[PDB]
Amino acid sequence: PLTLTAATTRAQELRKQLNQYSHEYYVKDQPSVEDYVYDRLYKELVDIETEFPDLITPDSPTQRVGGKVLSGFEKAPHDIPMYSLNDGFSKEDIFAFDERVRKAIGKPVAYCCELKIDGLAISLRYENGVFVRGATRGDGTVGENITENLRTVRSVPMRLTEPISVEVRGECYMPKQSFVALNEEREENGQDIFANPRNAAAGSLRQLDTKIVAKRNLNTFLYTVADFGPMKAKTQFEALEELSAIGFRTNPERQLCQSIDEVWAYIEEYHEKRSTLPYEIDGIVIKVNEFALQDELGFTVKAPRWAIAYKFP
Ligand SMILES: NC(=O)c1ccc[n+]([C@@H]2O[C@H](COP(=O)(O)O)[C@@H](O)[C@H]2O)c1
Repeated sequence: PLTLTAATTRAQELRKQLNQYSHEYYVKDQPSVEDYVYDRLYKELVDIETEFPDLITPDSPTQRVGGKVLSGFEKAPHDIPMYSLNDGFSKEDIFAFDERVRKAIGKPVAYCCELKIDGLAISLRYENGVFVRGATRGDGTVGENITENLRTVRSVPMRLTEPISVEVRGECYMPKQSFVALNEEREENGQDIFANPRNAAAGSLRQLDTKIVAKRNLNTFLYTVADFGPMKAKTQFEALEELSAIGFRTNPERQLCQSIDEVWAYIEEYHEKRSTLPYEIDGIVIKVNEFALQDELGFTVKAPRWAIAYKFP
């Protein structure tokens, strides 16, 4: 029979192979192998872990189903604050924002444009490549420690390929179809439906039973880090590419605009494409691309002066 010695080694092989397939399937939204290939290897791993429960590790794909049930969430401080964003609602506000930026910097500036995802803001801390803390934004300086729930979100890596220590921030949301499916299930069980995917994601992440959260099919998009110390990026667009390179799911609709006019074109392009996406967006976020310039602009008490969120009506 398969010995513990042989299983210990085989278990790691399976975790690596299965995690790579999951990265392709959930993070790149582009699987390489047919589902049956993954399922077969997954079953082999489950059999090994069942025979030797000591070989179960936090980065094993079998742990995505959750199991822990908490009494409540511990406070999760953000020593590096999670700021909000100033809002814009008209072409005027956007060009005015550009005027203020040029006034302060003294030259034209490039802008990294991204879609504003309507979900729950999250901060993911990794130490030596290992996922150690998942937290909600809360009030900006203190959120809720929802690490166990986030372990079930399939697109969240449990172990990065490189043992880097960083804290990434983004949005955890519920895709349109998943939101539709969930409300139908609630109607079937006589429960109150969620008013929108935003509330569905928030309500899901507030669940104390991780097994329930694991079935809610939440997804993620990461767009920044709390401390750029371990990162090599010097611009926001570079940061998005680097986040992708280290293993996080990033939104593919971002664009680097060299002028405010290009920025407005972007806003118009995605405004008309708004309902064609598998997820809901409440606008567009415009950020001064160069970190050196973001630094020069600084932050107000509530948000950075180097970014503005154009909110859809
Ligand atoms: N083809 C692939 O690489 C791949 C990777 C992860 C999950 N899946 C599929 O996703 C579904 C859920 O599986 P997991 O809950 O283990 O993520 C299954 O139907 C599975 O086959 C496919």
